[PDB]
Amino acid sequence: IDFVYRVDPNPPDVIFRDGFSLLGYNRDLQQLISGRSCAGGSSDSRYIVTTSDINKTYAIARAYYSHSKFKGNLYRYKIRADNNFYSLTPSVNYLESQGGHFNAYEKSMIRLQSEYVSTLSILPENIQKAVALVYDSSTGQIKDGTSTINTDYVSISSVSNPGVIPFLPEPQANTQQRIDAFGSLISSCFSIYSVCQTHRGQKTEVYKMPFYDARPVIQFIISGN
Amino acid sequence: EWTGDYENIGYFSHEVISEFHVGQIDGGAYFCIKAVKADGSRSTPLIACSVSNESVWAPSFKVLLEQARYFYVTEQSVRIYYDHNVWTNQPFVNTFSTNALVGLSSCSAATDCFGPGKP
Amino acid sequence: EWTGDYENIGYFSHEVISEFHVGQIDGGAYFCIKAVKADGSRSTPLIACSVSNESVWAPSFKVLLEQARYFYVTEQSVRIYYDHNVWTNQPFVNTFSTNALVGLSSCSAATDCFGPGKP
Amino acid sequence: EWTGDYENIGYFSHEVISEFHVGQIDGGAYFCIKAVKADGSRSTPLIACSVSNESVWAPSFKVLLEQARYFYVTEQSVRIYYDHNVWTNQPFVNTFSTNALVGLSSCSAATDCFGPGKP
Amino acid sequence: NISDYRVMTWNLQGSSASTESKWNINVRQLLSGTAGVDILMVQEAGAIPTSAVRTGRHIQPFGVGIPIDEYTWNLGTTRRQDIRYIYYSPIDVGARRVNLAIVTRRRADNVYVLRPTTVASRPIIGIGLGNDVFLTTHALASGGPDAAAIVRVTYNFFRTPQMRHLSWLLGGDFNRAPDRLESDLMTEHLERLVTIIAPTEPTQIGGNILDYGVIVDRAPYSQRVEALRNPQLASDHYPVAFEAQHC
Amino acid sequence: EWTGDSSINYYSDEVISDFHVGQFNRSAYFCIKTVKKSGEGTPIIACALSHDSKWIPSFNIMLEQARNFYITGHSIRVYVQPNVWSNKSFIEALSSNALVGLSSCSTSECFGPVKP
Amino acid sequence: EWTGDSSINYYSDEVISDFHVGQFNRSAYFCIKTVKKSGEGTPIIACALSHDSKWIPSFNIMLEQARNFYITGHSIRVYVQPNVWSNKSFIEALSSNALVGLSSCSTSECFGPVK
Repeated sequence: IDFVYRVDPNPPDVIFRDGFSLLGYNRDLQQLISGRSCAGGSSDSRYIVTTSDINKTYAIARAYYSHSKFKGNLYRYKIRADNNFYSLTPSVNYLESQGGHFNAYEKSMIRLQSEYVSTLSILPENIQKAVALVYDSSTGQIKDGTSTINTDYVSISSVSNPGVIPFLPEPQANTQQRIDAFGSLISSCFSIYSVCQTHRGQKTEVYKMPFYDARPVIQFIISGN
Repeated sequence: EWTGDYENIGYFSHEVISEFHVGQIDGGAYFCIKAVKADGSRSTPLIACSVSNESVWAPSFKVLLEQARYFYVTEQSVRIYYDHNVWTNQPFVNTFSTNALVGLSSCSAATDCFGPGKP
Repeated sequence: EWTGDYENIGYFSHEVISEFHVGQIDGGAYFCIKAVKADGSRSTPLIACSVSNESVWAPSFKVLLEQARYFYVTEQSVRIYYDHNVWTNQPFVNTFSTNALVGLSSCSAATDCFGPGKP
Repeated sequence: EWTGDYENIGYFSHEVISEFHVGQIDGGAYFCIKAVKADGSRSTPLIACSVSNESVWAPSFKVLLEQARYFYVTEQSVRIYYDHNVWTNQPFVNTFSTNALVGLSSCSAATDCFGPGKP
Repeated sequence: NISDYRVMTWNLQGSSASTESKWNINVRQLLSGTAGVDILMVQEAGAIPTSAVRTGRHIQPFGVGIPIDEYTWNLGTTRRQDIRYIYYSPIDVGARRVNLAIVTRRRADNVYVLRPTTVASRPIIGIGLGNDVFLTTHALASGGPDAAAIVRVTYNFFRTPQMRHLSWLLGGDFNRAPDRLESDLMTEHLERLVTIIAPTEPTQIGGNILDYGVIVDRAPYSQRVEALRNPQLASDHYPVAFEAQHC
Repeated sequence: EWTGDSSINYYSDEVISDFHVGQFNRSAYFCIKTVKKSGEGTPIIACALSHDSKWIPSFNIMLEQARNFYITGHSIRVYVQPNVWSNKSFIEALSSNALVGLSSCSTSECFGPVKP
Repeated sequence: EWTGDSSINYYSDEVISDFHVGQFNRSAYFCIKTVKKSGEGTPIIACALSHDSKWIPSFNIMLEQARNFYITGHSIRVYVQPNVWSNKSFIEALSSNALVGLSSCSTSECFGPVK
C-alpha cells in the first residue's frame, strides 16, 4: 500500500532533512511483531514500522496525548511506499512454512496494526506530507493542523513490495514471549523511541512510553468478556 | 424491534470508541460508550448507553458489551446504531445521553460499512 | 440507586489499577482492586472490592469484573466510583476496605473522565 | 468461609502458574494449577485444584478459573491461596493434591502482595 | 541509509600462500550468523575462493568499460539459500596482489569504476545498493600519498547534480594515519564535508592505525556509523567494522 | 439436523472480514461477512439469532468462535443453511443464511465435515 | 467418572492445529484435531457436546481451554474416551472420541492423571 503513515514528535524541519533511521541490526521477524526488539527490550530492530491505515495514526496520537507526562507536538508523516516496504503477513506465511509458529496472539496484531515495515532507513525523499496533530485539551480531541508539504519529496510511482522480507533469520522455538504494546493495542514498534531519535547528534528528550503485555488484552477480546 | 429499522434507529459510521464506562442503575448493569469521529471532525460525542435489566434493547446487552469491549481496546472504525429517547432517569439523561446502544457494526475503512443502511 | 449518585457514591479520578485480588467470602465470589494515582502523586491507595452475593451492587459484579481486569493489565488511567461503608466483615474490612466497586470509567483525556461527576 | 481465614486458607506468595489442567470429576468440572516460585527458590511445586460442584468453594469456581487462566498467559508473579485437605477422592489426591484453590492475588515489586496476609 | 548495512574491511595481509584457506575460513565465519557482515570490503584479495560460480550476467558497465563479474558464491548447502555476490575486476589475473573485490549479501543495483585524476592509477571499484554507495579502494604502502586524492575524486564525482542525493562511504587500506589525512584536509579547507571514522586502537601488529573509513557528511545519520575494531579472533590479524551507535 | 447435513452448504479458505451485532425482536443477532483469503467471488454473509431458529442452542458458541476467527484473521470454513430467516428486510439488509458451523482451515486440506 | 479413570486414554505432546464448531442436535459441539509437535503421527480428533454424554458439566470449561490451548501453540496432553458418540455420520466425519481433559506439557512431564 502506497503512502503509509508514521507518527513522529520531531518537527517537519528535522524529518525533511534527516528522515527516519533504523534503530539497529536485528532482522528477526518474531521479535519485531512482539516488540521485544523495538522499544521495550533490547532495541536493535532493523526495521521502521509504519501503519497503512490513517486511523492508526490517530490512535497513536491519542495514546501519547493522554498521559499528562508527554510535552510536544506530534506530526503524521506520509511516506511513499517503495520496493523496500513489506507487509508482515507474506513473510509470516513463509516463516511458518519454514517451521515457525506464530500464535494467535501475534496474528491478531499483524491484522490490528496493519504494519508495512521498511527494511532500510526512510529517505527524506519518500516523505510527502507532514500534518501537525493538535490536541484540544479542553475537548480531548486530536485534530489535523498545518499540513506542510516537503519540497524534497521525489514523486516517483511505486508500491509496497509484495513478498517475503529478504534475509529473514531462521525461526526459533515457540517461546510464547511478551508482546509489547501501548495505547489501544498499538505495537511498541509504533512508539516514539522505536526509531533513531538522535538527529545530528542531538537526542530528542520526550516521554518514554510505558508498555503493557498484550496477551491478556487479546485474550480479553478473543474470548468474549 | 430491529437494530436496522432506519426509521427509529440512527447510525453514525466510521466512529471510534474513545471512552468506556460501566456501572449499575436501578438493580441492573449499564455500560456507556463515548463515540468520537476518527479524524476529529464532528467535535461532539455520541454518548450511547445500554442498561441490562430495562428497555426493549435489554436482550442484546451482553452481546453488545463483549463487542463494545472489542471496539474500545482496539479503537477500530465502528458504525454505532443508537435509539434516541430511551432513558427517562433525568440525571442519567444529563450526564449521559438518552441514546441507547442498539447495534455495533465493523467498518472496513473506505466509505462502506457492513450492516443495515439508508438507501 | 445509581453509580453517579454523588452525594453518596464518591470517586477517585486518574487512578490506575495496580493490584488485583480474587476470592470468596461467605459463599459469594468477590474481587478487589488497588488503585494509585496515575499522575505519579502520592495518595493512600484506594481499595475497592465487590462481593457477588452481598450488597445492592451485586447485579453488576461480573460487569465490573471483566472491566477492572482490563484496566489492570492495560494500566489505563481509570476513574473508580465507590460507595463508602458497604462491607461489614471486620477481617474483610481490615485487609481490604469498606469501599464497594460501583463503577469504572476511562479517564483518557488527562483533564476529566467520561461519566457522572459532582458539579 | 473466606480466603483470608488464615486459620485455614494458607498462601504461597510470589508464585507463578506454570501448568494448567482441566477435566471433569464426579459430574463436575474441575481445574488445577501448578505454581513454581518465579525466583526458582525451589519449593515442591504448589498444586491447587478446584471443582465446580464439590466443596464449599463452589461459587468462586468460574471466578477463580478465569483468573488462573489470566495469570497463566501473563506469567505474572502471583500469590496463591489454598485450603489444605479439601479433596477426599484418593485417585484425585494421589495425582494433583488435597489443596483447593481459594484465592488468586497479583503480586508486584518482589515485595507486598495485594490481599489477606498474616503478620 | 549508509548505517543500515554492517560493513567491514578485512584486509588479508598475506601469510605465505594461505589465500584460499584464509578466504574460505575467515570470510565464511565472518559473513555467516545473525551478526554476519552485510557488505564486506575485502581489499588486495587477488585470488578467488575457488567456490565462486561462473555465468555472471552481462555488465555494460557504467562510466568505465572494464567488466566487473558478479560471482554467486553460495555459502549454504542445497537446502539453504545463503548466496552472496562478489563483484571482482580482472585487472591483474597474473599477480593476484592488488586486485580488489566486494562481496555483498544482495545484488548491487549499480556498480561504479572511478580513478584519480592521475592517469597511471588503477581504480577503486565500489558498488551501490539503491541510494547507498560502498566504494572499495587500495593505496600505496609507501605512506599512501594518494588517499587525499581519492577522497577528492570521490567527492567531485559524487557532487554531480544527478548524483547529489547518493550517500557514500569509502573503506579499505589507506596506508596513512587518519590524523595526517584530516590535517591536510584542513589545509585544503575540506574540514566539514567528509568525516573520518577510525578505531582508537592500532589495527596492525606493527602499531599502524590504518584501515579506516571516510564518509560523506551530508548523508543522513552519517554520525551514527562509527568504525570500531572487531573482537579478538586472534588469527594473527583482524579487520575493522563500521557499526551503528546505539540510540 | 446437523452442521454436516446435505442441506447445509459450506465455503472453504475464507476469512471473516466484517462483523456486526444487534437485536432483532427479543434476540441478539450477530452477522459476519467473509470473503476468500487472497480474493475472489462475492462476499458471503451469515447471521445467527439468539432466540429464533432451530440453531438456538449454538448461538453463544458460534458468536465466540466467529469473534475468535475475526480477531485472528484465520482462514476458515463457514457453514450456512440458506433461506432460514423470514422477514425480507433482514434479507435485503444482511442475508438470509444462518451460521451453523465454523472450522479452522489450512493450506490445502482442512478440518470439518465435507460433502462426498 | 474422571479424566484419569483408565478407560480415558491420553495423548501427550500434542498441539491443537484445527478447531471446528457446530451444532449436532439441540446441543452445541466443538472438535479439535491435535497433531504431534515433533511430527510423524496420526492426528487425534476429540469432540465434546453440550447436552449429550456424561461429560455435560465440563463442556464450557473444555471449550474455553481448547480455545486457549489453540490460541497458544503450547504442547498439551489430550484426554479422550473412545466410543462416546453413536451417530455413524458424526464418527465418519470427525471422530468417535470425547474431549474430557486438557493439560499443559512442559518438556518431559505433563500435568495430569498419568497412568
